[PDB]
Amino acid sequence: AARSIAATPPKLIVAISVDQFSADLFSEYRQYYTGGLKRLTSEGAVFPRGYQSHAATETCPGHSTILTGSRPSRTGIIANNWFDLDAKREDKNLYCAEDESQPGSSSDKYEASPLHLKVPTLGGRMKAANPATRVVSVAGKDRAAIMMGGATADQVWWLGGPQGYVSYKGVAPTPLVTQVNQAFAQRLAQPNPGFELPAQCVSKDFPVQAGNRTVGTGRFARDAGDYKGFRISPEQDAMTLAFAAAAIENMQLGKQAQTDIISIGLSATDYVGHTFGTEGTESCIQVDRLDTELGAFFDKLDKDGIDYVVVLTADHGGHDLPERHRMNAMPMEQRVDMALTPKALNATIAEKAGLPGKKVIWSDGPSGDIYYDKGLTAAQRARVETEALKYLRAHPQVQTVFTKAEIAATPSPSGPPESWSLIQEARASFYPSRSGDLLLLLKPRVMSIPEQAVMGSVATHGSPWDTDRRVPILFWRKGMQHFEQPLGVETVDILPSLAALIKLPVPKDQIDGRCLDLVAGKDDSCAGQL
Ligand SMILES: [Ca+2]
Ligand SMILES: [Zn+2]
Ligand SMILES: [Zn+2]
Repeated sequence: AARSIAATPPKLIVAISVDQFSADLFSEYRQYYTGGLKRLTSEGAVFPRGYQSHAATETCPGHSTILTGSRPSRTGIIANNWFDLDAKREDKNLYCAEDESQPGSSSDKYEASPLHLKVPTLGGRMKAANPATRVVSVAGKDRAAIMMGGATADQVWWLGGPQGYVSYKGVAPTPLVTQVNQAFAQRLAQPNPGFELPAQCVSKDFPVQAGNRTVGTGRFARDAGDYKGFRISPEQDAMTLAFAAAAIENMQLGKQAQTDIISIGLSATDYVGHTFGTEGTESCIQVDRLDTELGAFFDKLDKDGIDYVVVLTADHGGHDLPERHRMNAMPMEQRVDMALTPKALNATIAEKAGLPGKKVIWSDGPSGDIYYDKGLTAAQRARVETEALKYLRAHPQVQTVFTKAEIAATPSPSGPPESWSLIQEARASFYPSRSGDLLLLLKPRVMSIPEQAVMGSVATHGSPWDTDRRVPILFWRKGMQHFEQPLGVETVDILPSLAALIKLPVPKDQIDGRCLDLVAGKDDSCAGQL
């Protein structure tokens, strides 16, 4: 039966982040969905040009926007890792989702924590308005689960390894979690024969060499006990969705008086895209499995009779590896110069600044935030800035370099995210106590993974360009009226759009997003405070 998505408050909010599910990838395969993604695109409110609008198009900044209504400039989550050169501990690199105050910690051996997140999540705001609210977050990555759930979440679980799903220190598995992990262990202990190709994947079945690796033809065959293989496959998304459905039923989410919320971070698409690039059989199979498993998941919830509303989006977009782009009509695609990577860049800048052999800058990839060493004198700091700017601006693969002061002086951006300037994008993931002294941006179609004889990941996101910012945002509730809205919107718009449905006020001055009307035609779901 036809029924407005705003007719009454939904009893359950289901928020799904598909890691690296770019609008490019989503759109390419849109015509082949038959399951859960067909349900959302054919019946839902469809924003195919959503934006993780900031420059720092990584997993942690992206997840911090989805259920906070807040850009990274406000969440404080400006990268997966940032330096705190004043940190007490020896490792000045901080992980986005750790508590570095813990003794004996490092960015390699950390204690998971939402402490770095400066704002509440939607579940936190629902819980402040009504303590009976349950707030649940499950993902294949701790940072996804943590940043979507927020500090007051009831249950936060993520895939921790071959042991299965785990939570914060001190949190023992419930009977449900042990059952889930027993099921997980049994699946892992069985070989997976892999997947024959869906029709749409047959055309993608050709090998591409990158350094010592060959990609393009994988079908997720894997040995028993091969956890790496399990992690980089549709298998972990199936597990995470099963875990979510069981949690929903076991906790009776959506079946009480108040509205509950569960966030789900489906990580496989990202591992797959990193390891193989995005246009081969591996991503193609993964996206088709995603559609199927989402369909099974929505069918279970429907069978349970739950009145739920869904939002599905991504934490960032993605970009294919250069070697395949060059085969497919993009011959200018290329990998970043090894000279721009951290060790080589620091050695170059230190030398030009008259300080050869010294540590003068800190960085953790060939783009993004660069920090001056705190042990520089003011004069030395000034030479280092001058030489860094001079050298990077003259490099043929560099688009531009912003100083901290230039970004700071930029007003928080407004207006259509699809036509922002680069510095507006930078401003949207600028947070003074955590951001670098310089922000390095590479030219379009330069992949920030240099060519090497021995390589790992062949492709990544993290650039300020459209492939990496643009993501779908899909909303759905049984019986609603579908519409398509192709103009740009931001993932920070998601929180106020859901809050309106449950009549939760959200002070406009505490968030960056705006309410999106999810009611096609005359009536307006946002009518009210938002
Ligand atoms: Ca309307
Ligand atoms: Zn991600
Ligand atoms: Zn990634």
